[PDB]
Amino acid sequence: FDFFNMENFYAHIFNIKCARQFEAAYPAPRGIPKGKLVKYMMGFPIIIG
Amino acid sequence: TEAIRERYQKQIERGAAERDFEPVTYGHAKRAGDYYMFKYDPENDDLVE
Amino acid sequence: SFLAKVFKGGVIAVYLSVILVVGRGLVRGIFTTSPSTVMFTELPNADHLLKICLDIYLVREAKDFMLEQDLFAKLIFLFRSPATLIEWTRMSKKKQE
Repeated sequence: FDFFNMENFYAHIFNIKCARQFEAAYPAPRGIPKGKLVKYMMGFPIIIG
Repeated sequence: TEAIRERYQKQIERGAAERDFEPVTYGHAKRAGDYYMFKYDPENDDLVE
Repeated sequence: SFLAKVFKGGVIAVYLSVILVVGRGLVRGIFTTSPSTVMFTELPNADHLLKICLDIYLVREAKDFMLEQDLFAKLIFLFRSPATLIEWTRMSKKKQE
């Protein structure tokens, strides 16, 4: 059971760190609102699905 | 109500020393919580004389 | 008689029963986030816990089970007291250093 707990902790830490790196790998102006394209390139799909 | 809201944000956030903030990548400054902006009682504000 | 029709009401029940579980559970979890799982899911810099997670395996490879057991309590305590977790996962400083 301690083995399983340790593996779960490792998976969680790995996912968090890697998500931080992927978010940091793409700079993004801190302020300008979301572009019209981006929005229709993300929101639209969801609604249809 | 928006004007009085902004100044307090400045007050304590600056009485502090911080540790370098807000690089230009949205979604990072949302995780800048700390103990220095909760050093005031929520009702201990004498707006009226 | 193409499959005739089993009580359409019952069909609708199941037809909704499925629509329910999926959204009321899976979709909810995927879109949204529990008020409890905020202290863990978002961390400014998760590079110090990964060091311990790799180091325990590294010790495990080279025997030395004493260090292997003494470094699991150190990890289990970080998920107990949120103050130490917040202190340890704070973002690093060499940039302005």
